[PDB]
Amino acid sequence: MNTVPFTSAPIEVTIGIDQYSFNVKENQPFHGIKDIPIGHVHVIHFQHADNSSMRYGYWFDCRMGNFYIQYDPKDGLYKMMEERDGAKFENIVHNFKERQMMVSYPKIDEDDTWYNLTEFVQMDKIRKIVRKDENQFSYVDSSMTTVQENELSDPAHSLNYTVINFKSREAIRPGHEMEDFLDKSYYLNTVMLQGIFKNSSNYFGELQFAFLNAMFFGNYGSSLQWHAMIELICSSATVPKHMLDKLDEILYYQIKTLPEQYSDILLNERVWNICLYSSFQKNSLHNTEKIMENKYPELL
Amino acid sequence: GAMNSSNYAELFNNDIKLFVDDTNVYRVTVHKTFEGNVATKAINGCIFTLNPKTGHLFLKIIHTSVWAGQKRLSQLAKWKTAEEVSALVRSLPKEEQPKQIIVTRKAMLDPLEVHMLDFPNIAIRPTELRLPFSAAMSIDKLSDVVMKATEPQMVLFNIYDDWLDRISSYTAFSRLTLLLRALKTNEESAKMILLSDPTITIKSYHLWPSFTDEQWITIESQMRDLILTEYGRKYNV
Ligand SMILES: COC(=O)c1[nH]nc2c1CCCC2
Repeated sequence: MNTVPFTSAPIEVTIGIDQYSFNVKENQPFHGIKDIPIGHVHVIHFQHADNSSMRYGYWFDCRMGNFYIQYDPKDGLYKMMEERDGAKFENIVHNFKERQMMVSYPKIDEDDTWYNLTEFVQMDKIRKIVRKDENQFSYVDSSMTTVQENELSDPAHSLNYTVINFKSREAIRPGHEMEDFLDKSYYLNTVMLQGIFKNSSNYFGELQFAFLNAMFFGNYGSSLQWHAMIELICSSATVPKHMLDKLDEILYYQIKTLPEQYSDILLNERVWNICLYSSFQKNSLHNTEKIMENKYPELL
Repeated sequence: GAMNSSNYAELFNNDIKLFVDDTNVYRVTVHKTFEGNVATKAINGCIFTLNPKTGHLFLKIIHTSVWAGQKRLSQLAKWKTAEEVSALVRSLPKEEQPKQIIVTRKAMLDPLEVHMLDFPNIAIRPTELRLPFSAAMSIDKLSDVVMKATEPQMVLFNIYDDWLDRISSYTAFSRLTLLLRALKTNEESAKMILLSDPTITIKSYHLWPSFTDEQWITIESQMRDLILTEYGRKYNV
Protein backbone atom coordinates (compact mmCIF):
# COMPACT_ATOMS: atom_id res chain seq x y z
CA MET A 1 0.00 0.00 0.00
CA ASN A 2 1.33 3.43 -1.00
CA THR A 3 0.92 7.06 0.05
CA VAL A 4 0.17 10.44 -1.60
CA PRO A 5 1.30 12.93 1.10
CA PHE A 6 0.46 16.67 1.06
CA THR A 7 2.70 19.53 2.12
CA SER A 8 -0.32 21.27 3.72
CA ALA A 9 -3.99 22.13 2.92
CA PRO A 10 -4.03 25.94 2.82
CA ILE A 11 -7.43 26.35 1.20
CA GLU A 12 -10.68 24.57 1.93
CA VAL A 13 -11.24 21.89 -0.67
CA THR A 14 -13.21 18.76 -1.31
CA ILE A 15 -10.72 15.98 -2.11
CA GLY A 16 -11.56 12.91 -4.12
CA ILE A 17 -9.54 9.80 -4.24
CA ASP A 18 -11.05 7.33 -6.80
CA GLN A 19 -14.77 7.01 -5.90
CA TYR A 20 -14.32 8.45 -2.41
CA SER A 21 -14.26 12.03 -1.25
CA PHE A 22 -13.87 14.05 1.94
CA ASN A 23 -13.76 17.70 2.98
CA VAL A 24 -10.63 19.47 4.27
CA LYS A 25 -11.05 22.80 6.09
CA GLU A 26 -8.84 25.78 5.31
CA ASN A 27 -5.48 25.21 7.01
CA GLN A 28 -6.58 21.90 8.61
CA PRO A 29 -3.69 19.63 9.67
CA PHE A 30 -4.06 17.24 6.68
CA HIS A 31 -0.99 15.57 5.30
CA GLY A 32 -2.52 13.32 2.74
CA ILE A 33 -3.87 9.86 1.89
CA LYS A 34 -2.47 6.48 2.97
CA ASP A 35 -3.05 2.78 2.29
CA ILE A 36 -3.73 3.28 -1.45
CA PRO A 37 -4.14 -0.14 -3.24
CA ILE A 38 -1.12 -0.98 -5.35
CA GLY A 39 -2.07 -2.48 -8.67
CA HIS A 40 -4.59 -0.03 -10.09
CA VAL A 41 -4.34 3.42 -11.54
CA HIS A 42 -5.86 6.04 -9.32
CA VAL A 43 -7.19 9.56 -9.58
CA ILE A 44 -6.90 12.28 -6.89
CA HIS A 45 -9.21 15.23 -7.41
CA PHE A 46 -10.15 18.71 -6.23
CA GLN A 47 -13.05 21.09 -6.02
CA HIS A 48 -12.22 24.24 -4.09
CA ALA A 49 -14.82 25.29 -1.48
CA ASP A 50 -14.71 28.88 -2.59
CA ASN A 51 -14.97 28.18 -6.32
CA SER A 52 -16.75 25.01 -7.39
CA SER A 53 -15.68 26.09 -10.91
CA MET A 54 -12.99 23.78 -12.23
CA ARG A 55 -12.96 20.35 -10.76
CA TYR A 56 -9.42 19.15 -11.48
CA GLY A 57 -7.18 16.26 -10.60
CA TYR A 58 -4.43 13.79 -11.44
CA TRP A 59 -4.31 10.20 -12.74
CA PHE A 60 -1.32 8.26 -11.33
CA ASP A 61 0.07 4.81 -10.46
CA CYS A 62 2.12 4.55 -7.30
CA ARG A 63 4.30 1.95 -8.91
CA MET A 64 5.64 4.65 -11.24
CA GLY A 65 7.18 6.96 -8.66
CA ASN A 66 6.81 8.75 -5.34
CA PHE A 67 4.18 11.50 -5.64
CA TYR A 68 3.09 14.31 -3.22
CA ILE A 69 0.60 17.22 -3.48
CA GLN A 70 1.71 20.84 -2.88
CA TYR A 71 -0.58 23.90 -2.96
CA ASP A 72 0.77 26.52 -5.41
CA PRO A 73 -0.47 30.01 -4.32
CA LYS A 74 0.58 31.59 -7.59
CA ASP A 75 -1.50 29.30 -9.84
CA GLY A 76 -4.11 28.64 -7.16
CA LEU A 77 -4.25 24.89 -7.24
CA TYR A 78 -3.10 21.79 -5.54
CA LYS A 79 -0.34 20.50 -7.84
CA MET A 80 0.89 16.92 -8.13
CA MET A 81 4.71 16.60 -7.82
CA GLU A 82 7.25 13.73 -7.92
CA GLU A 83 10.11 13.51 -5.34
CA ARG A 84 13.08 11.77 -7.01
CA ASP A 85 14.80 11.40 -3.57
CA GLY A 86 13.33 8.10 -2.40
CA ALA A 87 14.98 8.05 1.03
CA LYS A 88 13.99 11.71 1.85
CA PHE A 89 10.37 10.97 0.77
CA GLU A 90 10.26 7.89 3.13
CA ASN A 91 11.67 9.97 6.07
CA ILE A 92 8.91 12.70 5.66
CA VAL A 93 6.04 10.26 5.06
CA HIS A 94 6.97 8.08 8.06
CA ASN A 95 6.86 11.31 10.31
CA PHE A 96 3.20 11.93 9.08
CA LYS A 97 2.11 8.28 9.68
CA GLU A 98 3.56 8.44 13.22
CA ARG A 99 1.49 11.63 13.80
CA GLN A 100 -1.63 10.14 12.08
CA MET A 101 -2.15 13.15 9.81
CA MET A 102 -3.42 11.05 6.85
CA VAL A 103 -6.83 9.75 5.78
CA SER A 104 -6.85 6.02 5.06
CA TYR A 105 -7.99 4.95 1.60
CA PRO A 106 -11.17 3.26 2.75
CA LYS A 107 -11.30 0.07 0.69
CA ILE A 108 -13.90 -2.52 1.69
CA ASP A 109 -12.64 -6.08 1.21
CA GLU A 110 -15.85 -7.26 -0.51
CA ASP A 111 -15.73 -4.30 -2.88
CA ASP A 112 -14.28 -4.59 -6.38
CA THR A 113 -15.85 -1.32 -7.58
CA TRP A 114 -12.60 0.50 -8.41
CA TYR A 115 -11.16 -2.55 -10.02
CA ASN A 116 -14.24 -3.08 -12.12
CA LEU A 117 -14.26 0.54 -13.22
CA THR A 118 -10.58 0.53 -14.14
CA GLU A 119 -9.94 -3.03 -15.37
CA PHE A 120 -8.59 -2.01 -18.80
CA VAL A 121 -7.21 1.42 -17.90
CA GLN A 122 -3.40 1.68 -17.90
CA MET A 123 -1.26 4.74 -17.12
CA ASP A 124 0.80 4.36 -20.31
CA LYS A 125 -2.38 4.86 -22.40
CA ILE A 126 -3.72 7.73 -20.26
CA ARG A 127 -0.44 9.53 -20.99
CA LYS A 128 -1.05 9.30 -24.75
CA ILE A 129 -4.52 10.72 -24.32
CA VAL A 130 -3.21 13.55 -22.06
CA ARG A 131 0.02 14.87 -23.55
CA LYS A 132 2.41 16.13 -20.86
CA ASP A 133 5.37 13.80 -21.20
CA GLU A 134 7.67 15.28 -18.55
CA ASN A 135 5.35 14.06 -15.77
CA GLN A 136 4.42 10.47 -14.89
CA PHE A 137 0.93 11.51 -13.81
CA SER A 138 -1.73 13.24 -15.89
CA TYR A 139 -3.71 16.37 -15.09
CA VAL A 140 -7.36 16.59 -16.25
CA ASP A 141 -10.08 19.21 -15.52
CA SER A 142 -13.72 19.90 -16.47
CA SER A 143 -12.96 22.47 -19.19
CA MET A 144 -10.37 20.49 -21.14
CA THR A 145 -11.53 19.96 -24.71
CA THR A 146 -11.01 16.93 -26.96
CA VAL A 147 -9.22 16.78 -30.33
CA GLN A 148 -12.60 16.22 -32.04
CA GLU A 149 -14.07 19.22 -30.23
CA ASN A 150 -11.07 21.22 -31.54
CA GLU A 151 -12.18 20.26 -35.07
CA LEU A 152 -15.83 21.36 -34.74
CA SER A 153 -8.45 25.49 -28.98
CA ASP A 154 -5.04 25.00 -27.34
CA PRO A 155 -3.53 21.71 -28.60
CA ALA A 156 -1.36 21.17 -25.50
CA HIS A 157 -4.27 21.12 -23.01
CA SER A 158 -6.50 18.75 -25.00
CA LEU A 159 -7.79 15.21 -24.53
CA ASN A 160 -6.58 13.19 -27.53
CA TYR A 161 -9.31 10.60 -27.50
CA THR A 162 -9.69 8.45 -30.62
CA VAL A 163 -11.91 10.28 -33.07
CA ILE A 164 -15.16 8.45 -33.87
CA ASN A 165 -17.56 9.89 -36.47
CA PHE A 166 -20.28 7.76 -38.06
CA LYS A 167 -20.63 10.10 -41.06
CA SER A 168 -16.94 10.14 -42.00
CA ARG A 169 -14.99 8.65 -44.85
CA GLU A 170 -13.15 6.51 -42.30
CA ALA A 171 -16.39 4.94 -41.24
CA ILE A 172 -18.00 4.30 -44.66
CA ARG A 173 -16.55 2.13 -47.46
CA PRO A 174 -16.96 3.43 -51.02
CA GLY A 175 -19.81 1.38 -52.41
CA HIS A 176 -21.03 0.11 -49.04
CA GLU A 177 -22.65 3.37 -48.00
CA MET A 178 -25.91 1.87 -46.78
CA GLU A 179 -24.41 -1.28 -45.31
CA ASP A 180 -21.65 0.53 -43.43
CA PHE A 181 -23.97 3.31 -42.14
CA LEU A 182 -26.71 1.01 -40.88
CA ASP A 183 -24.31 -1.68 -39.56
CA LYS A 184 -21.07 -0.33 -38.06
CA SER A 185 -19.24 -3.66 -37.87
CA TYR A 186 -16.71 -2.60 -40.53
CA TYR A 187 -15.91 0.59 -38.60
CA LEU A 188 -15.83 -1.24 -35.21
CA ASN A 189 -13.83 -4.33 -36.17
CA THR A 190 -11.60 -3.40 -39.10
CA VAL A 191 -11.07 0.30 -38.64
CA MET A 192 -11.00 0.73 -34.87
CA LEU A 193 -10.27 -2.65 -33.28
CA GLN A 194 -7.90 -4.16 -35.85
CA GLY A 195 -6.44 -0.89 -37.14
CA ILE A 196 -6.37 1.65 -34.32
CA PHE A 197 -6.82 0.05 -30.90
CA LYS A 198 -5.25 -3.29 -31.89
CA ASN A 199 -7.40 -5.17 -29.32
CA SER A 200 -10.60 -4.83 -27.31
CA SER A 201 -8.75 -4.21 -24.04
CA ASN A 202 -7.30 -0.97 -25.40
CA TYR A 203 -10.75 0.04 -26.70
CA PHE A 204 -12.31 -0.70 -23.36
CA GLY A 205 -9.54 1.20 -21.53
CA GLU A 206 -10.24 4.44 -23.43
CA LEU A 207 -14.00 3.90 -22.87
CA GLN A 208 -13.56 3.42 -19.14
CA PHE A 209 -11.20 6.44 -18.90
CA ALA A 210 -13.58 8.62 -20.93
CA PHE A 211 -16.32 7.60 -18.49
CA LEU A 212 -14.28 8.31 -15.32
CA ASN A 213 -13.31 11.76 -16.55
CA ALA A 214 -16.92 12.54 -17.42
CA MET A 215 -18.02 11.47 -13.92
CA PHE A 216 -15.32 13.10 -11.76
CA PHE A 217 -14.66 16.32 -13.68
CA GLY A 218 -17.95 16.81 -15.51
CA ASN A 219 -15.80 16.88 -18.63
CA TYR A 220 -18.30 17.15 -21.46
CA GLY A 221 -16.02 15.80 -24.21
CA SER A 222 -15.25 12.70 -22.22
CA SER A 223 -18.98 12.09 -21.84
CA LEU A 224 -19.42 12.42 -25.55
CA GLN A 225 -16.52 9.97 -26.04
CA TRP A 226 -17.94 7.35 -23.62
CA HIS A 227 -21.28 7.41 -25.39
CA ALA A 228 -19.79 7.29 -28.92
CA MET A 229 -17.73 4.25 -28.04
CA ILE A 230 -20.78 2.46 -26.60
CA GLU A 231 -22.90 3.41 -29.59
CA LEU A 232 -20.30 2.03 -32.05
CA ILE A 233 -20.44 -1.37 -30.46
CA CYS A 234 -24.19 -1.46 -30.02
CA SER A 235 -24.71 -0.43 -33.69
CA SER A 236 -22.49 -3.22 -35.05
CA ALA A 237 -24.27 -6.49 -35.96
CA THR A 238 -21.00 -8.41 -35.57
CA VAL A 239 -19.23 -8.15 -32.29
CA PRO A 240 -17.13 -10.93 -30.66
CA LYS A 241 -19.23 -12.62 -28.00
CA HIS A 242 -16.62 -11.91 -25.35
CA MET A 243 -16.68 -8.20 -26.08
CA LEU A 244 -20.40 -7.88 -25.49
CA ASP A 245 -20.19 -9.85 -22.29
CA LYS A 246 -17.37 -7.63 -21.01
CA LEU A 247 -19.16 -4.49 -22.17
CA ASP A 248 -22.29 -5.52 -20.29
CA GLU A 249 -20.19 -5.80 -17.08
CA ILE A 250 -18.26 -2.55 -17.70
CA LEU A 251 -21.42 -0.50 -18.21
CA TYR A 252 -23.17 -2.23 -15.35
CA TYR A 253 -20.61 -1.06 -12.87
CA GLN A 254 -20.47 2.38 -14.43
CA ILE A 255 -24.24 2.79 -14.11
CA LYS A 256 -24.05 1.40 -10.59
CA THR A 257 -21.39 3.96 -9.58
CA LEU A 258 -22.91 7.11 -11.12
CA PRO A 259 -24.33 9.53 -8.53
CA GLU A 260 -28.10 9.37 -8.82
CA GLN A 261 -28.37 13.16 -8.94
CA TYR A 262 -25.97 13.55 -11.89
CA SER A 263 -27.88 11.10 -14.08
CA ASP A 264 -29.71 13.81 -16.00
CA ILE A 265 -26.52 15.30 -17.38
CA LEU A 266 -24.12 12.38 -17.64
CA LEU A 267 -26.47 10.05 -19.53
CA ASN A 268 -27.64 10.67 -23.10
CA GLU A 269 -31.25 9.56 -23.42
CA ARG A 270 -31.05 9.01 -27.16
CA VAL A 271 -27.96 6.83 -27.05
CA TRP A 272 -29.22 4.66 -24.16
CA ASN A 273 -32.72 4.06 -25.50
CA ILE A 274 -31.27 3.30 -28.95
CA CYS A 275 -28.66 1.00 -27.49
CA LEU A 276 -30.93 -0.90 -25.09
CA TYR A 277 -34.08 -1.09 -27.23
CA SER A 278 -33.38 -0.62 -30.92
CA SER A 279 -29.85 -1.61 -31.76
CA PHE A 280 -28.29 -4.81 -33.02
CA GLN A 281 -27.14 -5.49 -29.42
CA LYS A 282 -30.51 -4.63 -27.77
CA ASN A 283 -30.78 -8.12 -26.28
CA SER A 284 -27.10 -8.45 -25.36
CA LEU A 285 -26.71 -6.17 -22.32
CA HIS A 286 -28.80 -8.01 -19.77
CA ASN A 287 -27.05 -6.72 -16.65
CA THR A 288 -26.88 -3.12 -17.94
CA GLU A 289 -30.46 -3.06 -19.13
CA LYS A 290 -31.63 -4.47 -15.78
CA ILE A 291 -29.86 -1.80 -13.67
CA MET A 292 -30.74 1.05 -16.06
CA GLU A 293 -34.43 0.08 -15.88
CA ASN A 294 -34.48 -0.28 -12.08
CA LYS A 295 -32.37 2.82 -11.33
CA TYR A 296 -33.13 5.33 -14.09
CA PRO A 297 -36.47 4.27 -15.64
CA GLU A 298 -37.31 7.94 -16.21
CA LEU A 299 -34.62 8.19 -18.90
CA LEU A 300 -36.42 5.41 -20.78
CA GLY B 1 -29.82 24.53 -42.81
CA ALA B 2 -33.53 24.13 -43.55
CA MET B 3 -35.44 25.91 -46.31
CA ASN B 4 -38.65 27.89 -45.76
CA SER B 5 -40.55 31.01 -46.81
CA SER B 6 -38.00 33.51 -45.51
CA ASN B 7 -35.26 32.53 -48.00
CA TYR B 8 -37.54 31.71 -50.95
CA ALA B 9 -35.65 33.83 -53.42
CA GLU B 10 -32.46 31.81 -52.78
CA LEU B 11 -33.83 29.12 -55.14
CA PHE B 12 -33.50 31.60 -58.02
CA ASN B 13 -30.04 33.10 -57.34
CA ASN B 14 -27.03 31.93 -59.37
CA ASP B 15 -25.70 29.24 -57.02
CA ILE B 16 -26.48 25.96 -58.75
CA LYS B 17 -28.96 23.97 -56.74
CA LEU B 18 -31.16 20.93 -57.17
CA PHE B 19 -34.30 19.65 -55.51
CA VAL B 20 -34.40 15.92 -54.96
CA ASP B 21 -37.75 14.19 -54.34
CA ASP B 22 -37.97 10.46 -53.73
CA THR B 23 -41.72 9.97 -53.24
CA ASN B 24 -42.13 8.07 -56.54
CA VAL B 25 -38.94 6.00 -56.32
CA TYR B 26 -40.67 3.00 -54.84
CA ARG B 27 -44.24 2.45 -56.08
CA VAL B 28 -46.48 -0.50 -55.47
CA THR B 29 -49.93 -1.85 -56.02
CA VAL B 30 -51.39 -3.83 -53.12
CA HIS B 31 -53.52 -6.84 -54.00
CA LYS B 32 -55.01 -10.01 -52.55
CA THR B 33 -53.29 -13.35 -52.95
CA PHE B 34 -55.21 -16.45 -53.92
CA GLU B 35 -54.94 -17.55 -50.29
CA GLY B 36 -56.54 -14.29 -49.24
CA ASN B 37 -53.33 -12.73 -47.96
CA VAL B 38 -52.08 -9.35 -49.20
CA ALA B 39 -49.07 -8.80 -51.42
CA THR B 40 -47.44 -5.94 -53.22
CA LYS B 41 -46.41 -5.73 -56.86
CA ALA B 42 -43.91 -2.99 -57.56
CA ILE B 43 -44.06 -0.84 -60.66
CA ASN B 44 -41.52 1.38 -62.33
CA GLY B 45 -40.48 4.49 -60.53
CA CYS B 46 -38.46 7.62 -60.68
CA ILE B 47 -36.28 10.12 -58.89
CA PHE B 48 -37.36 13.72 -59.44
CA THR B 49 -34.24 15.94 -59.43
CA LEU B 50 -34.84 19.49 -60.50
CA ASN B 51 -32.77 22.70 -60.95
CA PRO B 52 -35.36 25.34 -59.92
CA LYS B 53 -33.51 28.13 -61.75
CA THR B 54 -33.24 26.49 -65.18
CA GLY B 55 -36.09 23.87 -65.16
CA HIS B 56 -33.70 21.07 -66.13
CA LEU B 57 -35.31 17.89 -64.85
CA PHE B 58 -33.06 14.89 -64.49
CA LEU B 59 -35.62 12.03 -64.43
CA LYS B 60 -33.91 8.83 -63.30
CA ILE B 61 -36.11 5.86 -64.03
CA ILE B 62 -36.16 3.12 -61.41
CA HIS B 63 -36.94 -0.14 -63.12
CA THR B 64 -38.62 -2.73 -60.91
CA SER B 65 -35.68 -5.11 -61.46
CA VAL B 66 -33.72 -3.05 -58.99
CA TRP B 67 -35.79 -4.47 -56.14
CA ALA B 68 -35.62 -8.14 -57.13
CA GLY B 69 -34.58 -10.21 -54.13
CA GLN B 70 -34.15 -7.22 -51.83
CA LYS B 71 -35.57 -6.64 -48.37
CA ARG B 72 -36.74 -3.43 -46.61
CA LEU B 73 -37.52 -1.76 -49.92
CA SER B 74 -38.85 1.49 -48.41
CA GLN B 75 -35.48 1.82 -46.74
CA LEU B 76 -33.42 0.64 -49.66
CA ALA B 77 -35.22 3.21 -51.84
CA LYS B 78 -33.81 6.20 -49.95
CA TRP B 79 -30.29 4.79 -50.26
CA LYS B 80 -30.78 3.96 -53.97
CA THR B 81 -31.98 7.53 -54.49
CA ALA B 82 -28.98 8.95 -52.76
CA GLU B 83 -26.75 6.71 -54.80
CA GLU B 84 -28.30 7.73 -58.13
CA VAL B 85 -28.00 11.39 -57.10
CA SER B 86 -24.36 11.09 -56.16
CA ALA B 87 -23.71 9.26 -59.41
CA LEU B 88 -25.32 12.13 -61.27
CA VAL B 89 -23.23 14.78 -59.51
CA ARG B 90 -20.08 12.81 -60.26
CA SER B 91 -21.01 12.70 -63.97
CA LEU B 92 -21.42 16.52 -64.25
CA PRO B 93 -18.36 18.63 -65.06
CA LYS B 94 -17.24 20.42 -61.91
CA GLU B 95 -18.63 23.79 -63.00
CA GLU B 96 -22.04 22.06 -63.43
CA GLN B 97 -22.14 20.37 -60.02
CA PRO B 98 -24.59 21.80 -57.48
CA LYS B 99 -23.52 23.87 -54.51
CA GLN B 100 -26.67 22.73 -52.65
CA ILE B 101 -29.01 19.74 -52.94
CA ILE B 102 -32.34 20.29 -51.23
CA VAL B 103 -34.34 17.16 -50.34
CA THR B 104 -38.10 17.31 -49.98
CA ARG B 105 -38.17 14.69 -47.23
CA LYS B 106 -35.85 14.72 -44.16
CA ALA B 107 -35.41 10.94 -44.26
CA MET B 108 -33.27 11.49 -47.34
CA LEU B 109 -30.81 13.70 -45.40
CA ASP B 110 -28.54 10.94 -43.97
CA PRO B 111 -28.53 8.66 -47.02
CA LEU B 112 -27.50 11.56 -49.29
CA GLU B 113 -24.98 13.04 -46.83
CA VAL B 114 -23.27 9.64 -46.49
CA HIS B 115 -23.18 9.12 -50.25
CA MET B 116 -21.76 12.62 -50.78
CA LEU B 117 -19.00 12.52 -48.15
CA ASP B 118 -16.68 12.92 -51.09
CA PHE B 119 -18.30 16.33 -51.81
CA PRO B 120 -17.84 18.18 -48.52
CA ASN B 121 -18.51 21.53 -50.16
CA ILE B 122 -22.01 20.51 -51.41
CA ALA B 123 -24.57 21.36 -48.74
CA ILE B 124 -27.39 18.82 -48.18
CA ARG B 125 -30.45 20.60 -46.79
CA PRO B 126 -34.04 19.96 -45.87
CA THR B 127 -36.97 22.28 -46.60
CA GLU B 128 -40.06 23.42 -44.69
CA LEU B 129 -41.98 23.93 -47.95
CA ARG B 130 -44.64 21.29 -48.77
CA LEU B 131 -43.67 20.99 -52.40
CA PRO B 132 -46.10 18.99 -54.57
CA PHE B 133 -43.50 17.13 -56.57
CA SER B 134 -45.10 13.74 -55.89
CA ALA B 135 -47.62 14.91 -58.56
CA ALA B 136 -44.79 14.57 -61.18
CA MET B 137 -46.34 11.23 -62.26
CA SER B 138 -49.49 13.12 -63.21
CA ILE B 139 -47.63 14.67 -66.14
CA ASP B 140 -48.54 12.27 -68.91
CA LYS B 141 -45.24 12.45 -70.83
CA LEU B 142 -43.22 11.74 -67.65
CA SER B 143 -45.59 8.99 -66.57
CA ASP B 144 -45.38 7.48 -70.05
CA VAL B 145 -41.60 7.30 -70.11
CA VAL B 146 -41.47 5.78 -66.64
CA MET B 147 -44.02 3.04 -67.29
CA LYS B 148 -42.55 2.07 -70.68
CA ALA B 149 -38.97 1.70 -69.41
CA THR B 150 -37.65 -1.86 -69.59
CA GLU B 151 -34.34 -0.99 -67.95
CA PRO B 152 -32.83 1.71 -65.78
CA GLN B 153 -32.74 4.97 -67.74
CA MET B 154 -32.19 8.70 -67.20
CA VAL B 155 -34.37 11.00 -69.34
CA LEU B 156 -33.70 14.76 -69.35
CA PHE B 157 -36.57 17.26 -69.53
CA ASN B 158 -37.06 20.97 -69.17
CA ILE B 159 -40.07 21.12 -66.81
CA TYR B 160 -40.79 24.74 -67.76
CA ASP B 161 -40.99 24.10 -71.55
CA ASP B 162 -40.17 27.53 -73.09
CA TRP B 163 -41.61 29.72 -70.32
CA LEU B 164 -38.31 31.27 -69.31
CA ASP B 165 -38.21 33.11 -72.64
CA ARG B 166 -41.15 35.13 -71.29
CA ILE B 167 -41.12 34.89 -67.48
CA SER B 168 -38.63 34.86 -64.63
CA SER B 169 -37.68 31.54 -62.99
CA TYR B 170 -39.36 32.82 -59.83
CA THR B 171 -42.63 33.04 -61.79
CA ALA B 172 -42.05 29.79 -63.71
CA PHE B 173 -41.44 27.84 -60.53
CA SER B 174 -44.61 29.28 -58.98
CA ARG B 175 -46.67 28.29 -62.04
CA LEU B 176 -45.12 24.84 -61.87
CA THR B 177 -46.11 24.26 -58.20
CA LEU B 178 -49.69 25.64 -58.72
CA LEU B 179 -49.96 23.16 -61.54
CA LEU B 180 -48.59 20.25 -59.41
CA ARG B 181 -50.62 21.19 -56.36
CA ALA B 182 -53.78 21.15 -58.49
CA LEU B 183 -52.91 17.84 -60.13
CA LYS B 184 -52.30 16.41 -56.66
CA THR B 185 -55.55 17.73 -55.15
CA ASN B 186 -57.83 16.65 -58.01
CA GLU B 187 -56.06 15.14 -61.00
CA GLU B 188 -59.21 14.84 -63.13
CA SER B 189 -60.40 18.42 -62.80
CA ALA B 190 -56.83 19.70 -63.19
CA LYS B 191 -56.36 17.58 -66.33
CA MET B 192 -59.79 18.70 -67.57
CA ILE B 193 -58.59 22.30 -67.22
CA LEU B 194 -55.30 21.84 -69.05
CA LEU B 195 -56.56 19.81 -72.12
CA SER B 196 -60.19 20.09 -73.20
CA ASP B 197 -59.19 22.76 -75.84
CA PRO B 198 -57.94 21.80 -79.38
CA THR B 199 -56.59 25.26 -80.45
CA ILE B 200 -53.95 24.97 -77.65
CA THR B 201 -51.59 22.02 -78.36
CA ILE B 202 -48.68 20.48 -76.49
CA LYS B 203 -45.65 20.72 -78.73
CA SER B 204 -43.92 17.36 -79.28
CA TYR B 205 -40.93 18.74 -77.33
CA HIS B 206 -42.93 20.12 -74.37
CA LEU B 207 -44.82 18.87 -71.37
CA TRP B 208 -47.50 21.50 -71.08
CA PRO B 209 -49.82 23.13 -73.62
CA SER B 210 -48.77 26.15 -75.59
CA PHE B 211 -50.76 28.83 -73.78
CA THR B 212 -50.44 32.50 -74.58
CA ASP B 213 -49.76 34.80 -71.64
CA GLU B 214 -53.43 35.65 -71.41
CA GLN B 215 -54.49 32.00 -71.60
CA TRP B 216 -52.01 31.13 -68.83
CA ILE B 217 -53.68 33.74 -66.62
CA THR B 218 -57.00 32.01 -67.23
CA ILE B 219 -55.45 28.64 -66.61
CA GLU B 220 -53.73 29.85 -63.48
CA SER B 221 -57.00 31.31 -62.13
CA GLN B 222 -58.85 28.03 -62.88
CA MET B 223 -56.22 26.03 -60.95
CA ARG B 224 -56.49 28.37 -57.95
CA ASP B 225 -60.27 27.91 -57.98
CA LEU B 226 -59.77 24.14 -58.20
CA ILE B 227 -57.47 24.11 -55.19
CA LEU B 228 -59.88 26.30 -53.21
CA THR B 229 -62.80 24.15 -54.33
CA GLU B 230 -61.27 20.87 -53.22
CA TYR B 231 -60.31 22.57 -49.96
CA GLY B 232 -64.01 23.25 -49.37
CA ARG B 233 -65.18 19.83 -50.54
CA LYS B 234 -62.53 18.46 -48.18
CA TYR B 235 -63.23 20.54 -45.07
CA ASN B 236 -66.89 21.38 -45.86
CA VAL B 237 -66.34 25.14 -46.01
C1 LIG C 1 8.95 20.47 -0.56
O1 LIG C 1 8.66 19.13 -0.35
C2 LIG C 1 9.30 18.14 -1.04
O2 LIG C 1 10.09 18.34 -1.90
C3 LIG C 1 8.82 16.93 -0.57
N1 LIG C 1 9.29 15.61 -0.95
N2 LIG C 1 8.47 14.75 -0.47
C4 LIG C 1 7.51 15.33 0.24
C5 LIG C 1 7.69 16.74 0.20
C6 LIG C 1 6.73 17.62 0.77
C7 LIG C 1 6.28 16.99 2.04
C8 LIG C 1 5.53 15.71 1.60
C9 LIG C 1 6.44 14.67 0.95
